[PDB]
Amino acid sequence: STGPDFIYDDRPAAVSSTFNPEKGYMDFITAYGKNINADNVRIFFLNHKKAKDSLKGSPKVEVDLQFGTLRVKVVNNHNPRNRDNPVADNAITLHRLSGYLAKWCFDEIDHGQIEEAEVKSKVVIPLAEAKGCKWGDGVALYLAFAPGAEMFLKDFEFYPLAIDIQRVVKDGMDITFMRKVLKQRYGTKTADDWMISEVTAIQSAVKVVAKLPWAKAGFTAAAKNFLAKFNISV
Amino acid sequence: DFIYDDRPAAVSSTFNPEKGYMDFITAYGKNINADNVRIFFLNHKKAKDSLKGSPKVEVDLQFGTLRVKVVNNHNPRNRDNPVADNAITLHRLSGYLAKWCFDEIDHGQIEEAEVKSKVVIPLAEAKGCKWGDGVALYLAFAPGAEMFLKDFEFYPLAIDIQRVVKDGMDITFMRKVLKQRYGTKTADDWMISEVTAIQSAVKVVAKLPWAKAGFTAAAKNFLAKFNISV
Amino acid sequence: TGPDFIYDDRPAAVSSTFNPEKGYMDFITAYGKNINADNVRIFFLNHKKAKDSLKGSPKVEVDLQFGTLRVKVVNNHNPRNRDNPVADNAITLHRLSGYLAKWCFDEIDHGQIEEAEVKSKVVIPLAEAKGCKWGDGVALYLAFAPGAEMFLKDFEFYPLAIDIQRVVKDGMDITFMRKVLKQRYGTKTADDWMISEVTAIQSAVKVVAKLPWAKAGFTAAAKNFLAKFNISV
Amino acid sequence: PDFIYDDRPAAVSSTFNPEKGYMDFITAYGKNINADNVRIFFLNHKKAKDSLKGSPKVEVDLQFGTLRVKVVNNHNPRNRDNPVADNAITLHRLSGYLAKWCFDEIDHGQIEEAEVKSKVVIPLAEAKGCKWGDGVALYLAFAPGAEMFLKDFEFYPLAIDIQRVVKDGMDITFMRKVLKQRYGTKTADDWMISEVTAIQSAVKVVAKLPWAKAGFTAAAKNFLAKFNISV
DNA sequence: ACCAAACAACCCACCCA
DNA sequence: ACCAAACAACCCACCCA
Repeated sequence: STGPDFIYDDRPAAVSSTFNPEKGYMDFITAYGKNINADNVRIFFLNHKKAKDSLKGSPKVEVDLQFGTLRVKVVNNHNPRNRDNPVADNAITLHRLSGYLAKWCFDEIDHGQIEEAEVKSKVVIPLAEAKGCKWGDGVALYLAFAPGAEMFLKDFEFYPLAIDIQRVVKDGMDITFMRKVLKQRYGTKTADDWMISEVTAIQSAVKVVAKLPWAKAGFTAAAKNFLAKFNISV
Repeated sequence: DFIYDDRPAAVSSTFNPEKGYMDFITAYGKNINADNVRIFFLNHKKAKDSLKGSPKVEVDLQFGTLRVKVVNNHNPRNRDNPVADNAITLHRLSGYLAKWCFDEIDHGQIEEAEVKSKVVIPLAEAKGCKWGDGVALYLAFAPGAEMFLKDFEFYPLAIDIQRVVKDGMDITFMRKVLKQRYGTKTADDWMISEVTAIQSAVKVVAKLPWAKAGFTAAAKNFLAKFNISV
Repeated sequence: TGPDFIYDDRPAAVSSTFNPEKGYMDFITAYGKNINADNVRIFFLNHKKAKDSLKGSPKVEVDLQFGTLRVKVVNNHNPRNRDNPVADNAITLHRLSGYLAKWCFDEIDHGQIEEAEVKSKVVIPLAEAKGCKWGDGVALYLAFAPGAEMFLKDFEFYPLAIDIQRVVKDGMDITFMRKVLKQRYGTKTADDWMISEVTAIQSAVKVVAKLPWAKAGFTAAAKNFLAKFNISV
Repeated sequence: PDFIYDDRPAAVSSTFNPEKGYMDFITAYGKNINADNVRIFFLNHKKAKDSLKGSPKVEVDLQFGTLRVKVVNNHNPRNRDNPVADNAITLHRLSGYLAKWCFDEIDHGQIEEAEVKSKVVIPLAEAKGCKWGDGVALYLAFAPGAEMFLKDFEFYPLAIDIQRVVKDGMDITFMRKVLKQRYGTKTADDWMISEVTAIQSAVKVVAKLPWAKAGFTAAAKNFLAKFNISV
């Protein structure tokens, strides 16, 4: 009795956003590196969306998820109530984990020929394949399609940014989705630095991404000529 | 503990719509009639939404007196399930029933009359197609009809093309029909060898009212008289 | 066994041959004792609300009350249940609205006092939203009522001209005109009056065109001020 | 009868005075108004609104932070027309009153201004890239209900509406409410004639805003411009 | 083939912030 | 900060008067 019909609470986040992707990655590797392998990573990239919806459904504050043998304690920010709690710089989210695992594939491939073969034969990024990108297209480019990859703009050669740009231009993506990539750093350069100083490299990347099949994959060449014969720009 | 996530795999498709149809007819044909089929086509979207709503993997649906167990691949929880070649989806059930109407009409005069008088396909009438326009063309509007490009004379293909040209449908939706076979010919074959028939289909579909549907020529002339196209 | 979902629509085997004049006569005969300017006012003020409420109901036939007017209405508003066969003797919200528009139309003709009563109590929001008032005329003002298209002749082609004006000016979708383009005009069919009655129709269109429309709800001063900032009301 | 409907009398033009309503509101709830509760309110306006369109109750008790306020619900299509007394509070009025509260609190001094500016966020303002540094009257003008205080907010709510019609093609009818509001003691027919200059000043001010869905930095818009992207 | 638009009163959506 | 987008395989929209 004497009880409010509705009741409301604050969402103070975030004060400073002092989050550093390189640090987050290094810490993450120190904490989970023993159980990270190509199998577990393949599983993650294949089950990201599902894990995401599972999180939007769940009420817990910290959820312990398992991919293969990879067990990770991750902060839930998908349902409205939980995310009201702001997310610390040492906390791991699905987005951050996706980025970290993308970078993991990137370094592991550099470890050598056998690791390269394993990662390339097992790791699949659906968002990359949907535009007809393969590993053969290049490591940085293929890995840039992974969510969170924008956290490592330099390693991926501006590719996440170029991809976002192309999704806006071609696929009519909402501009808001680019905001994440637009405060990110490029090596030591700040956004205000590389937005002015690196436009050339970014445009090169854009050209590279433009060479991709994109919407035109997968339609066989025969399919594309056929569609052309009926006045359809594929 | 506490949530688990795993590898699927990567397999190739052996599914044959003719075999699937023959099997389906063997399993459920006794309760397939024009009445139940009418009910199906008028309640497809509804059944679809309920499937998107349901958590179940295999659902028992009843249209009229026709009871069919159908695999649900409309729910995101359930969109990761594999579909056996003997499995029935809403899309497959729709295709099978379209072909069923096609053969039933061929059985004789009374069957033809019953099918044409009872079965209505909303996607066709929304574009002003009627049975009189043709059996193959009218049935081509049914979802799943692309599984039988030959019986329907490439009409489903032409219809998708026209949805692109006129209604600006995104080209991605055309992938299914562009991988379909024509009898036994693969797409890479009939894309070259059957261009004439395809063009015929396209012209026929082009003759449809389309966006002009629901208005007579008299109505359109009248509206034109008041600066309204169409 | 049992089935999770179960279906039989089944809607129309074949066509509807509904006659608005007979429907009107039957409706007036059945409910006329409680039809007055007050209840009609209440109806026209609660039409949209009644509709959403209908979208909320599971019942096939819903009993609505406007003031003292108690009416059984076929619910055809749920995406579930939109079977629907609407009997020709059945009353829907749209038909009820048309019937009450015509009722006002005849009641006003009953005499000076009745005219004063109707004009003093009944308000149609769709008409006032385009700045139409009773002074603009009984047929025109009443034509804005939904269902008024059922009585094209009494309302002098106004519902038609209004629909046309909604398409041209306010970009209403042309499909909403399908209904008005099938109605009769007295004994004339649509195919007849589309050719034979263009004079009356054009007159109606001109009349409707003279209305304020989107400029309604703003004072002249407001319109001046707004004009000063490159915004044409 | 399943549903039943009633007369909806006519009903007479507003005698509502926001200065008076505000004074009543501060007298009744002012002990429980602080920057925290106001922040929470502005962050939960839309949600409280939705909850209200969902609730059937006539009088709803809402709680934002420690601020518990009894609010008239005029949000359900069934009751959107229930009586609203001039001393009654709706969500819109509450938002306006709290914007005004922020304005006066900021005027109290250096520290209060810092507290308010550090805690209070108006989402509609940030959606057009306005920050507190842009100006107090301007930033607060984005608050719903701010049109109730045109003088305090320097015709900023009006200019914002104008910029929304001109740039974002807002429907012009939504401007009818602000066009009845007063300016100090001036009536609309008066200030629409006597105050057009200040209004243009305000309009130019609002026009200089990024308005990009931002925050995107001028450098950001320049960068994106190089890649054929408008805002 | 029955539903978008909605008097007077102020209200009805934009809302990552 | 996030609700959009997701290999291979398969239905994801449009929807009678």
